[PDB]
Amino acid sequence: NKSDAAAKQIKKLEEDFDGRIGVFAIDTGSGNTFGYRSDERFPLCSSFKGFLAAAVLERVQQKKLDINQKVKYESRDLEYHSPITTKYKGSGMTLGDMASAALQYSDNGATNIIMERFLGGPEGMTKFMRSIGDNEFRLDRWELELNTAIPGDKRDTSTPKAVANSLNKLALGNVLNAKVKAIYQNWLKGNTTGDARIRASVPADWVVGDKTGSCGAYGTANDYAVIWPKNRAPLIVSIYTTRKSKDDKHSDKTIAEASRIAIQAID
Ligand SMILES: *[B@@]1([O])OC2=C([C][C]1[N]C(=O)[C][C])[C]=[C][C]=C2C([O])=O
Repeated sequence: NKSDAAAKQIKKLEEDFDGRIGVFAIDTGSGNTFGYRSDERFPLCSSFKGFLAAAVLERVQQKKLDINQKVKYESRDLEYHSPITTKYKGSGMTLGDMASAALQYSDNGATNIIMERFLGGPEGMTKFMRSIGDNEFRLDRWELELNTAIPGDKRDTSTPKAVANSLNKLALGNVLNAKVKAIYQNWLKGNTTGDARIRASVPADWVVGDKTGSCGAYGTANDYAVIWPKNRAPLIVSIYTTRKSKDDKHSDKTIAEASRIAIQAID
């Protein structure tokens, strides 16, 4: 009933912006789910940075890494959109700070440094996801080549459902112990790039942790979030979009409205 209405609403949204909208949402209190194109492939863009952060914390918890160890990169040619790492280039940053910058500011320098030094590159990132039982995710390339988002290209893609299920496992499940999971949640809650996406779709007094992606091409953008409503079990929302042409720009408002629709479908 409410599921079918919601589907018609997304379908009309995606025709209105001349693109493709992928949705998966989970109410963890009731078990209700809503899906639209949830098994189709969408570019990850920066959204996998949220998982990269979790992988770091997994290593830290195993004591293979110290959250406080210094990461130096004084000679590096910092990638475009390294807002945080560019400021600390001279002094270095703790591992914890680098990982949270990758997440909360989508810092590309942080991303590539962490993947080259600690995660074993895209293949290692992919292995981490396989290890939690995510079979859809694949990371093939580095920043910034991974943001191309060419129609038909399966590199650097996942599906809305797998993204949602993965976030649930990492943010709410048992891959990270109690202490390290709490850090992960606070990193997600401090994301800075998501104000006009899922955050814009819920009451202001709900607590949200999210991670956005913006490929900068093919109108390709996304957002996934854990949402703690007041006095009630958490929700998980995964929103992915692509557009037909290279020069097409992404639509924050579309993402926010798809969010609104998904949330309605599962409440
Ligand atoms: B990304 O996907 O996320 C992000 C960036 C960097 C990444 N995209 C690019 O580097 C393309 C130029 C920059 C601003 C915002 C975002 C975001 O929404 O995550």
